[PDB]
Amino acid sequence: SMASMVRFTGLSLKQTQAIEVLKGHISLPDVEVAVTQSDQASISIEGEEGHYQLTYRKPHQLYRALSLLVTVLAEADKVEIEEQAAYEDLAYMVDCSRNAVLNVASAKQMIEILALMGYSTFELYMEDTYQIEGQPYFGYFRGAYSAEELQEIEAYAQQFDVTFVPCIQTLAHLSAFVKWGVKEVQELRDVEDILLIGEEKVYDLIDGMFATLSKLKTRKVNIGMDEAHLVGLGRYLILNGVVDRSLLMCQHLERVLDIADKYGFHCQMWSDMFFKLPEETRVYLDRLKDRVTLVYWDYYQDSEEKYNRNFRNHHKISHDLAFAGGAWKWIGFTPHNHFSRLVAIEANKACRANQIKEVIVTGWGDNGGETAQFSILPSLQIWAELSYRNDLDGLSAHFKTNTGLTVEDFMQIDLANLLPDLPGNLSGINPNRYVFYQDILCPILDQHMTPEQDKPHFAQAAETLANIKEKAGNYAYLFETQAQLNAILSSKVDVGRRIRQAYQADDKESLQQIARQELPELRSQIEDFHALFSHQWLKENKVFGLDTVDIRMGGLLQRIKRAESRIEVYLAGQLDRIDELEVEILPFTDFYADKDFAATTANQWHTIATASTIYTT
Amino acid sequence: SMVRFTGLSLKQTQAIEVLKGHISLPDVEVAVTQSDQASISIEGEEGHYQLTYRKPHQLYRALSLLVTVLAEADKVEIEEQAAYEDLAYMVDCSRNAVLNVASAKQMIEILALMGYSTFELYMEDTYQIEGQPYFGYFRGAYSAEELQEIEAYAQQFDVTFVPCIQTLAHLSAFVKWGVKEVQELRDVEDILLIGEEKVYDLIDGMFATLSKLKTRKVNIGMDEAHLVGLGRYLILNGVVDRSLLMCQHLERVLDIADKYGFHCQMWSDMFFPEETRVYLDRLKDRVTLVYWDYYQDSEEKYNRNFRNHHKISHDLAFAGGAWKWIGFTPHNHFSRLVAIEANKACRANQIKEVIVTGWGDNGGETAQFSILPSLQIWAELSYRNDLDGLSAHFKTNTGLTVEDFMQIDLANLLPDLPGNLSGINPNRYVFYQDILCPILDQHMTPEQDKPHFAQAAETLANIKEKAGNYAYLFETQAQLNAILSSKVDVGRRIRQAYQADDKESLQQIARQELPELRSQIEDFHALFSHQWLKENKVFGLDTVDIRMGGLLQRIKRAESRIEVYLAGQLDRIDELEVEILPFTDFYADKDFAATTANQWHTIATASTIYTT
Ligand SMILES: CC(=O)N[C@H]1/C(=N/OC(=O)Nc2ccccc2)O[C@H](CO)[C@@H](O)[C@@H]1O
Ligand SMILES: CC(=O)N[C@H]1/C(=N/OC(=O)Nc2ccccc2)O[C@H](CO)[C@@H](O)[C@@H]1O
Ligand SMILES: [Mg+2]
Ligand SMILES: [Mg+2]
Repeated sequence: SMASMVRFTGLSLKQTQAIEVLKGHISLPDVEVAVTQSDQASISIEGEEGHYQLTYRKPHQLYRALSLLVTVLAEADKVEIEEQAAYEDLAYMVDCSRNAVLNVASAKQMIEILALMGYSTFELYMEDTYQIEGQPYFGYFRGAYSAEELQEIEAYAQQFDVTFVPCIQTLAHLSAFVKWGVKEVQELRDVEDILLIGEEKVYDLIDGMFATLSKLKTRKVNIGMDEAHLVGLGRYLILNGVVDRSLLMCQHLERVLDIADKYGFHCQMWSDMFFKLPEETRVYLDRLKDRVTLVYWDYYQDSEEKYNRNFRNHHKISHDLAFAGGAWKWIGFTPHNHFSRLVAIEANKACRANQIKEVIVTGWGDNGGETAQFSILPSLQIWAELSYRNDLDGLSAHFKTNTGLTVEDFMQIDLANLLPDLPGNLSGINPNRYVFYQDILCPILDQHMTPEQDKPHFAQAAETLANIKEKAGNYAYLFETQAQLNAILSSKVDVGRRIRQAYQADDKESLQQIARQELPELRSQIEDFHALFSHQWLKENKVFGLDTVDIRMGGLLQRIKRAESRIEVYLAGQLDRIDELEVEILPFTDFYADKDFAATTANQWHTIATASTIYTT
Repeated sequence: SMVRFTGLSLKQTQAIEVLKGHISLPDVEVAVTQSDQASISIEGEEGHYQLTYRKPHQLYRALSLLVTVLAEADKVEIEEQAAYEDLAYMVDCSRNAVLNVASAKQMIEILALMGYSTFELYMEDTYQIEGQPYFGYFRGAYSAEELQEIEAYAQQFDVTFVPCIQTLAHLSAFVKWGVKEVQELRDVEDILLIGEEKVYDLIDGMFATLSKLKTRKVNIGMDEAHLVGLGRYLILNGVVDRSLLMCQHLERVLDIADKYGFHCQMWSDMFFPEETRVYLDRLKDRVTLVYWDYYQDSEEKYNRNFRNHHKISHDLAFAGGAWKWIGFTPHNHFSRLVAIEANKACRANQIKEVIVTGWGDNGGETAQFSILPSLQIWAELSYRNDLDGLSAHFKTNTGLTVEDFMQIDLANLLPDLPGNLSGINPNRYVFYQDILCPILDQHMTPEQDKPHFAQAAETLANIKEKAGNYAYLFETQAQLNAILSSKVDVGRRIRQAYQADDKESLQQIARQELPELRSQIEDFHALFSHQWLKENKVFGLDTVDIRMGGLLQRIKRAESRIEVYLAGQLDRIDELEVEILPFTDFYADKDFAATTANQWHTIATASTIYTT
């Protein structure tokens, strides 16, 4: 609240205003800074004794430069900074399709942080969550962005010289749209989440998609096309018979590119359909690859060489390549910044070795968008540092300048996933989620729990996170949510197992303590978690989509009530056996069976919560 | 009773003692014998009667008839000639609701009284297979000992047992389990991988379990599975002819069945190039085909399909429907309408076996005993070719008139529906619809609907009081109709008060109406749970707890959003600014607003909930 007495020369009014916004995040000292554009480096800062010369190559690089300047002057008077960014473009892609649609205010906040970190580009992943005129079911009750909302977000990014790229889908992954049982929708379908290739009303829809996006200033779009096994194999196969499936994809892509051409767009797409690179089809693939940027996506590999093989294979067919890495926030309620760091380190090496020009960091939200949108800030800074510096020596300090938290403290956000016997190089291991949604009477994940280890882990995490929350400022909400989650998981990780132990030993006093004390308290804790979670959601996202979490959490609460009622019936002598408890628990999955830890990966709510049917007919 | 019989076996005498729990045999003397002269005949006067049956089970329908007639007359002249060699009821035990052993016995007793020869259970993954621990896991799958006990109890009444299973698709609850010993068995979706020996090893285990029974008749399934050959099959083997593929699979399954001595029935779909016609003609002669149809409102429409089937084969059975798969509330009325026309067509085509199906689509939420009227209707149509005796025999067997029992249907019986369109199910979608985002609101007609539901709740509460051991069925429905009377338009009422800035009315909804709604749904959940645990194993009720908990939490959200708005902490309730579109156009050109919506997950939310 003490106003900065910083003094700049060389700025545009655009830049002075941007800086005034960013004073809300960083603290500029009373120094004098001469600013100019120069080709010499991405960023350069020289000087001493309160007088500095700052240059940037691209305008948006001014903002990372200010973060670097703030940071270095806390340690020293004299500055000698020169960064050469490895990537011409560095982007962050938020998932707005998995129920969580980032609200406009939060998009602006994200854009400010991206600018401070060094990102050139902001992207939103929208399957059905943007409005198309004359398609009233596309996005219905999903909080689809209006054209105007998209223009406002894009315009706000432009205030920081950050570009906007919408990421859409032009063939498959349109499940929330295609479910609507009206002729105007069903006539567009092939099978599952896949649109019907060759159908003119499908190309009319796709023309409408580009109509909406042409209202923006950007002329860069990611059109999707990521793997779909059943393309050609549904209503298409009925209407048309067996076709060469790569030829079918080429036909469809050509139509999409012609539409995009009409509205002035250049298209990026996932590289999947070109992995095959029948001669005529080879030639057709080869011709279409020259009109797109291919995106090689990979969130998983633990060594540079594994990426290098794929880069080398991709470069045998196209130089117009981007790499998509991952900020892991798609595995329930809790991110995995730690894993993301591990793979970014190796991915960056390979990107550099292959002279890759563009990196997109993806922020997927699989299966309900339950992880906080701002949970992955450390992963974002990690990629910015690797691009601009090729090392992580400045990560913590820069991150603290930008956020108020050390990177180490922020990364404790991951804790509900960080069970102690896991090796750090395995992905998707997500007890945050499956421990939370598992049933009480029928704990189908119970073989994956290790209470001697897990209970104190979750209990200590709750305390750690509570301490970090006190010093997190405007990010405290993230840690408050996580602290309550960990508190819950500490008892819930084995309540199902302890019920079964008591029941088998005929320990009726313990059964009674569980049904009358522990379980009602667990409910009360989950209710408090629902409230913290809801606060988090509504801060970050539109209201739409929160409904699914209400349904899931309501159902869990009702199942805890059933455990209580079933145990009471039995304690009353009204039942000879509690049948649920006579079923022996098998492994939920063998995916990590080979390994010397019990945890696993389980990331579909509907199979975590019940072995019964719930969506099938 | 003190009724006195001559000519009975000890097996018969024991059976009749059990059935005295359901019917009141008056003090009269009855000579019994088997005779080929009629399915049932009963003659006599003034306290002495002669009863004959053709097939041993028909003794028990005969006794129901005798009880009924003697109530309005001394002298009896009955002769029935049943149209069907076999008349079966197939209970769905795969949709989460597994009929418990005690209820299977009660059902068997009723079916015996009605005149059914056969009892069937539809079991996708809900029987135990040695060495296949995930098949049925946490589903309440029947042990071989349970299935033996059920079959053995039916045999006491000379009722036969026919397992209905799946040997290719519709195994979704099994194939979900992410372990190698299950995923190696899959093609795609709910479909097993044809050609894979480990799949034939499973199928053998299926028949190994079922061979523990006395019966050697089985329905092996094979009802349409659109994507067979198109998943891992296509990836492993490329494009193959898909009908020839079905042939290779069907032969393996029949050879397996032969190993164990079974004669197979199957749904007829796969029968609607020369190497393929040859293959089909040879398999078709090995199996009985079942033409299933639950929908047509005229004899002609059935006859057209019977003529089509008769082009392929004459070893044909018909499967009709007792409508209990459309949520919480059955549709005995529609079932009656279609059974009249289907029975005309069956007779007109010399069809010998009729199977009445009791499916429980999308969670098994309709009571197992909700469709007794549909069952009696088909029995009456086989044995008499009319419904003159329906009500009085139904009252003898259950203690209720058929008209009183058929009030169970009321939450579906909106007044402007024609009688002849199926699947119209407001009982379910009015219940599970959201409050803030009422996506089915265009289908609601509150001027008509509110008083319909409100009146139904009163009618059902009166029937409950005279329903004896079936009272639970009517109590459940009374509570449901009570809820629906207010919930049918609560979402629309919120939107009207919001548009009008009627804050008094929003505050009343939030603080009195919605919490009372929650209370009533809690009460319905308790009645439902009593009903469920009476009829079914406990497994599968969890899905209902999840669905109902979720609805209650969403009602709490309606309350909290309105309270935040009322406190000035919000400028707009965004949910309420969305305009409601029709949910589906399936019935749009018609003269009613109701529709069909029978998937919980799309009733309750427009958001994603099972997809990644
Ligand atoms: C391009 C992309 O990432 N597509 C999907 C996507 N696809 O990922 C995989 O299919 N990963 C994978 C598949 C097989 C084996 C190992 C990893 O991953 C994201 C995170 O789960 C999903 O949100 C995206 O929808
Ligand atoms: C043999 C059978 O009845 N198969 C399914 C079944 N199939 O029915 C239809 O597919 N009906 C239908 C399909 C297309 C058009 C009109 C009716 O109906 C039952 C009740 O809904 C389901 O429970 C069964 O799993
Ligand atoms: Mg209970
Ligand atoms: Mg006969």
